[PDB]
Amino acid sequence: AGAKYRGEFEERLKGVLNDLAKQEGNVILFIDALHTMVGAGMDAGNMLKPALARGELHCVGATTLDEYRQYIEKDAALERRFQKVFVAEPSVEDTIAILRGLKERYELHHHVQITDP
Amino acid sequence: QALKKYTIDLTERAEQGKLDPVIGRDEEIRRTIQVLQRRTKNNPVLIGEPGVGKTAIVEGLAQRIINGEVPEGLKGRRVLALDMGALVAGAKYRGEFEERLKGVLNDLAKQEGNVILFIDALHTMVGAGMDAGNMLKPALARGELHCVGATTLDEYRQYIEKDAALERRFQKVFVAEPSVEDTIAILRGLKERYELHHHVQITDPAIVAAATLSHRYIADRQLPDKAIDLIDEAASSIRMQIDSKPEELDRLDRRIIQLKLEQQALMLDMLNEELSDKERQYSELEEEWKAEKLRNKVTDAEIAEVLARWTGIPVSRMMESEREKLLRMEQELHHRVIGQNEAVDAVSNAIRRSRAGLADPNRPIGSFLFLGPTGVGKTELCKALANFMFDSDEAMVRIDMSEFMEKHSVSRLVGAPPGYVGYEEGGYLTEAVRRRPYSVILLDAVEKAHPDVFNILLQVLDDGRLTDGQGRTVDFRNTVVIMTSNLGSDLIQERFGELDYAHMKELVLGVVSHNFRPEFINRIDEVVVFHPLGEQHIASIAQIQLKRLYKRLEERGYEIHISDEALKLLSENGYDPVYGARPLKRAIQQQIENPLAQQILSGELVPGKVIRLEVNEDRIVAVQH
Amino acid sequence: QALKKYTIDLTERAEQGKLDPVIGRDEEIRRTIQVLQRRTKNNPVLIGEPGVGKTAIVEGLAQRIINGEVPEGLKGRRVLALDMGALVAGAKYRGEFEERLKGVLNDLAKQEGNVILFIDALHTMVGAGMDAGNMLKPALARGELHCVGATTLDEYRQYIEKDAALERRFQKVFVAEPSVEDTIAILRGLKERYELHHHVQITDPAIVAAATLSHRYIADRQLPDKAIDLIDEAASSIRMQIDSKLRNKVTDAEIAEVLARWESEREKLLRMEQELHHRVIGQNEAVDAVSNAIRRSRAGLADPNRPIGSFLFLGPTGVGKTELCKALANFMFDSDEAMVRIDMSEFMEKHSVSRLVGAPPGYVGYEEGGYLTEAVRRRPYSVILLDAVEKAHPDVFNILLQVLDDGRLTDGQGRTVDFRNTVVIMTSNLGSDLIQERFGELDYAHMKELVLGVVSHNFRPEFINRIDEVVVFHPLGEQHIASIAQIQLKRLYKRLEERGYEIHISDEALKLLSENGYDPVYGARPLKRAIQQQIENPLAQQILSGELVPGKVIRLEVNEDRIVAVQH
Amino acid sequence: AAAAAAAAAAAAAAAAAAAAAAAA
Ligand SMILES: Nc1ncnc2c1ncn2[C@@H]1O[C@H](COP(=O)(O)OP(=O)(O)OP(O)(O)=S)[C@@H](O)[C@H]1O
Ligand SMILES: Nc1ncnc2c1ncn2[C@@H]1O[C@H](COP(=O)(O)OP(=O)(O)OP(O)(O)=S)[C@@H](O)[C@H]1O
Ligand SMILES: Nc1ncnc2c1ncn2[C@@H]1O[C@H](COP(=O)(O)OP(=O)(O)OP(O)(O)=S)[C@@H](O)[C@H]1O
Repeated sequence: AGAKYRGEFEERLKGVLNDLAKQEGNVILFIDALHTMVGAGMDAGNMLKPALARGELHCVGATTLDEYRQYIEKDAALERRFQKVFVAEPSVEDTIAILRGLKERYELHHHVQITDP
Repeated sequence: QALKKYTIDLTERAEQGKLDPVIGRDEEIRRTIQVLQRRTKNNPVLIGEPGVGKTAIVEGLAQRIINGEVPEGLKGRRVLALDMGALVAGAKYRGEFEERLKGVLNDLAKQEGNVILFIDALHTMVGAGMDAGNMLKPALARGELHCVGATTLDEYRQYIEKDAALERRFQKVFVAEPSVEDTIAILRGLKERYELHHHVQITDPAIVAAATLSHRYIADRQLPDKAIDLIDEAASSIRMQIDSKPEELDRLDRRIIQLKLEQQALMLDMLNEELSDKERQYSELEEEWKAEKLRNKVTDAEIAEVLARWTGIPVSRMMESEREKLLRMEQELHHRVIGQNEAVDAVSNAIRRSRAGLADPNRPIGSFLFLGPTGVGKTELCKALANFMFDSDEAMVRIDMSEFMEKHSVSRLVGAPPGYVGYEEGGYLTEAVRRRPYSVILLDAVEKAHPDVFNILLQVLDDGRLTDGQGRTVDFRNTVVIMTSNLGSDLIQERFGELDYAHMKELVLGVVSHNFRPEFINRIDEVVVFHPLGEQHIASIAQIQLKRLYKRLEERGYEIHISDEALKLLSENGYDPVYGARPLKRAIQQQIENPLAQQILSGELVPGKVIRLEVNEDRIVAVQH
Repeated sequence: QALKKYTIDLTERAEQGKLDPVIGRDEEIRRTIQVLQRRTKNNPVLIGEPGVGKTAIVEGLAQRIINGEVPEGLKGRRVLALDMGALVAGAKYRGEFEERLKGVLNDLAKQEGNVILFIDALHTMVGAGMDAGNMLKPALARGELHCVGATTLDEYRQYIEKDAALERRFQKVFVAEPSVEDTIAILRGLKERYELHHHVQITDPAIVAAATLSHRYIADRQLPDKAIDLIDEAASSIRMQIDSKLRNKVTDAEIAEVLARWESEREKLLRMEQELHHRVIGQNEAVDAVSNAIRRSRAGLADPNRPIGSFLFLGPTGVGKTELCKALANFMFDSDEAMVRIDMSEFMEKHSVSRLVGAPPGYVGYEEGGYLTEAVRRRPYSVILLDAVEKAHPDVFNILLQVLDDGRLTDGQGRTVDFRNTVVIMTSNLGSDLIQERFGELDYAHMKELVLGVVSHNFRPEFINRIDEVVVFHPLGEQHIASIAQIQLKRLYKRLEERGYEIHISDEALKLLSENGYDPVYGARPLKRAIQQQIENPLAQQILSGELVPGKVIRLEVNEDRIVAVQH
Repeated sequence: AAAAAAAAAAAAAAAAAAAAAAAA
């Protein structure tokens, strides 16, 4: 949003990557939609692939198995920095517990009450 | 500002009352409001297959904001239809579009959640020219936007539901195609609006007939748009009839100016009686127009006239010319196919049932299987039907079912599945019927086909619809699916003597049961069974062929009289009960057309005189006197 | 640099020594030196399944360069590696693959041929929309390219052996999957790096246990990839167990835990009689015979070109013959789903054989395939079931002799269908009344010998020569089939307890259920369908009326001739 | 003052292949 030059957004990306190298492993990063970083539009995924294959990246991905299988596993260095860390669907009871975690949130927003049955 | 320039309010025009009445949609407006004040995944988006009133729902939303039937949390709200192209039309420099978008975002934040944003056709603003969608996406992912979308499910799938980063900011507000009674109510309110437009009168049985006819026939567009288009074109028709004169005087006006131009082009006739009779008829109808001093309401018959001149199905009033032409349709099928009573009976009764409205609206009109040996006129009857109904032999879907002898020329008659070589050219059958829903489909010689083409014909003669490879569906239910065959030729030529029609039909029906699929024969409308021709039938056919031979040489500049003995020579030389009426045509071709053209290209025969085709001993001789 | 866009220097980290100390695969490195030291056609390709350490082959070559272990033509080189997955994924329109490609070619022309490139997935180079064969094939023939190819033989001959001009430059180097002991040697070469990383120790018996169990149980990823994965994740689990709130050595117990989650083999083979009586009552001698045959197959004395066991089955059908095959498939290999029920009642012709083995090409059932061999090819560890083998055409027995002799069978499509991992079950009922009417107090062995002589007069002697043992399948009494009906009631109560109903039964009701469809002529499944159709249909009729409540005790009390359900 | 460049827009198509069969 704050960038409009081909070499200012990339300048920001390079500077943040040099700062990630500067922080020396204390930063453990997260970036969802890694396939979107592969196809954002030098695209940013192949720009961070040196930070993959230079021993500096502590980032975490998040996507569907289709994009991980096609846009990541079929690539080589993008394969050998990751695993098939599968997010499971929770149980119904776990879902009810999480609903109990945020029942009061929705109730205090909408000024209503929520029955546990 | 910026909103005063690059947006268009709707609530002002609804406050000015310029927008149309919106009737019904109570559940849809209610769930629109429910999603609209939802905390997370805030922004609704309408999903509606094209026409079902997505824009009408947002117009009715703004009308209820002015009517104050919204809850108290939604009063004072404004709906600003973001004009996609009006942003673009000045952004000649770099990023000025992005400046306009960011400024619109800043002023919408300055309105502080008191303005609902309406973005029609959200799939246009998936990428609206990094460029637009990812710029709104942080303002999406802060809860600080009241965006409202409306797009057809194809585009919401293939442009929006692909991007899983966007589905967590929208909501399938799925509009459905309305029912016919909802369509009745919508048309009553819009009847009030359109009678205020045209200064005409629209009847309520014409409303319910427009709804039922629009649902039954035009299978392409979706409700309630097509009913509105029927009503509106009919209103234009009635106002034009009020304006100049009724259309029968306009028929005669264009006819007499046609014959005026062609009479001036003639400065042999076939012309005098037509022009005199239609000048008389124009004078009589101008007198009747003065005497009634007309149409000034909208009946359902006007709706039928608009629907007929739009699709092509004759739904209109059965005028006297149609009744006369229909009892003459029995008479004229015997004028061109002489003999073979049962076929003319079957097809005549089928088209009479179809014009009387008694046809089952879930099948095609009448689906005939023709039997009988070669050249008792099977294809001649089908050509007679198309040349009655459309007044051309080749105005028909001829499907030569002996080209489909592979399993996989169903690709020809239906279409290519997607991505393959000729995909965007449909089939022959499916395309040529979706162009013209009322036409006669001749599947010529069905028994030569590969037997899993009868699957396609099972679906056709089952329900009159078919799923071509481009995904769509065809409305076959105004077509006549005539097939031909000869699968009992030895048997019919054997036992047409000493057996009545029921036993003949049942026996050859058993033979056909051995040939076809037993699933398929019961699904047929009617299996008519033919018979070889007798010598007087062949004499009649010889007279018809001699009529067209006289017409061929009347073009050239010659006239023929025939003798009376020579027709017996044709009737005996060109005769056997085994190969139909074609040895007659070969015998005519040889025993007349060879010496005649032989002597004309000699220069022996002379124009202007009479070619009296008299007899030799066992030949046919031409003379000139 | 554009080298700082898509290339990876491995001489960089190898000069630093910061890569894998690659041990093994010396001969493949040697043949890479053979191809790279030619004058022309200097682009070797590596062939094997993905995950065989081809990147490690290139890195070990780089380490031999840094160590000076190469001849004097390979020195000063720079190991590079080009992406084949970003030159197309970035390529929007005409000439963005080719633009980057020519930019790479000219910037390597600046490098003056002192550069070795790696490329994986040589099949990807052929099809990308033309693309790169027409632009690298000159450099393939110019010799200025020093590529290192890497793909698999099947994609190689599908895409790349089409164009022989692309084929003539690259030189095939087969890199197979390493053995378990080669995996041991590599991991012993790499146990030091692991133990210097996590500051722990590693049990080498757990290493060889991990290698053996990874070779046996899991075939998703292969050696050496799966061993690295299992060792590193087990070391991570041990590291969390240390840093949770105690051993540094990773044990084989954690290996088996991550194995099954993320040993019951040998004595389960030894206790196979108990295994067959885990679900099947009766047929004790047949159980003993099957278990002895299984153990003799696992004894490892028979022909390594012959299957597990040749069998012919006789007796009254439906009594548990198929049920024996199901439990046999369960406690043999996996479960009740590796089996193919085949009726030999159909096959009585020559086109019967053309159906069951495979059609010749150009004919009706060709890529529809053989009825047997395709199902064998899908499930290579199953149990083959045959039904009414006396109803077969006689030439099918030639195919059966090929099964029991060679353990393999060329189908109609022309390939090898191995049979040394399945069980041939062939069922018949020729000596039915010989066993049924003489079930009383006659032994297993002499009844077997008598019906053996009978079937010897029936079938071919050379056919039953190959059969190891024909079990009798004596008709089970009312107590065994009543117990089977009780087990069906137990699994019925299990499914209704999944629905959630406390259900009891009368013992007279149990006797009437056992006497519904008992028949020595047909099998146990008449009793099954009888009890099923009697109980199930009025049950839900009572349920969806709104009568039954989950938690109510449901005693299956008797009527005068029926069974009524109560709600107490 | 940028001008929107007209593109090249590479496309794609496919093609099936039948197979007859003898019927012995
Ligand atoms: N419930 C309704 N009440 C009144 N008029 C309606 C109703 N539904 C549809 N209409 C009319 O039919 C038109 C079709 O509505 P639209 O939402 O425009 O259809 P559409 O598929 O969205 O076409 P677009 O996408 O707006 S260009 C409306 O503009 C109204 O004129
Ligand atoms: N009743 C009839 N009236 C006029 N022409 C007829 C009649 N019966 C037969 N014909 C002749 O039929 C010839 C061929 O027409 P077709 O309908 O194709 O023949 P058909 O015997 O109906 O069967 P097929 O299968 O088409 S060969 C024409 O050239 C006509 O001369
Ligand atoms: N001899 C060896 N010495 C040390 N590590 C080895 C050896 N052989 C293989 N490896 C390792 O085994 C792993 C295999 O990974 P890859 O090199 O990616 O396999 P590959 O053969 O290149 O196939 P793909 O398609 O790239 S997964 C790597 O971590 C290598 O370091």
